[PDB]
Amino acid sequence: TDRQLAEEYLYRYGYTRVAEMRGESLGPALLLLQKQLSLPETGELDSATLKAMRTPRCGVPDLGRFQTFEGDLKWHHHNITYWIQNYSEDLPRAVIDDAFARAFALWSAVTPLTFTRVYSRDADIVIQFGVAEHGDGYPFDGKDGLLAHAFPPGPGIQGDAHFDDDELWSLGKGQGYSLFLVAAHEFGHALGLDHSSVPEALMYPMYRFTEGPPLHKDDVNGIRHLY
Ligand SMILES: [Ca+2]
Ligand SMILES: [Ca+2]
Ligand SMILES: [Ca+2]
Ligand SMILES: [Zn+2]
Ligand SMILES: [Zn+2]
Repeated sequence: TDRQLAEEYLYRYGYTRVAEMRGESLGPALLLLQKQLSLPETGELDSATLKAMRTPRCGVPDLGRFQTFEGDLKWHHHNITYWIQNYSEDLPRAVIDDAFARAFALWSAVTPLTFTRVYSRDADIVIQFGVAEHGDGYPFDGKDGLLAHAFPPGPGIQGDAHFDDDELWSLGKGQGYSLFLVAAHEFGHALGLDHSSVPEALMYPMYRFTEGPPLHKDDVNGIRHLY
């Protein structure tokens, strides 16, 4: 099943598709993954690569996209609105509200965007907690594995951010995953950022708890090179 995990991972995150497009066994796809995740480029299902595959992470693909999306995948207005459609029961509602507010506050300081909480589906960014299949055909996977996902700027589902409520949500101390950190990362996608290959960057796909400021140069330059 180590081969099972590797196959599913390489497929889910887009490595197998790219390997096919290059006329190429797991080796070539592992190599692409190793390059993408900044692991040693051995092309082998080795210990570092298996460990990486076992690490909880964002459900957004690394190469390619969930699907074909509408538009150019950046916002064309400045006041982005968001709606917290539902709540996890893991944290008080006020703490969840504030986690999301603080996550947006990270991006607002480094972009010409502002973020405004609203209370309707008309919001640019709809935020949902869900489990397994939760209405968008990209089902969550139960405890651990993928923690959340989001969709690039645009109409409808685009711009939305979903969190897997089969995870224990906390602020990352003690037990559970930091909703603040995961939200900060997902909002990045919701603004049009892709994954970073820099392991310390906020937009690196793997979950990494830290008490330090979440943004790194790579995240700031990424958003600068967009807006
Ligand atoms: Ca999960
Ligand atoms: Ca939306
Ligand atoms: Ca939960
Ligand atoms: Zn992501
Ligand atoms: Zn979803």
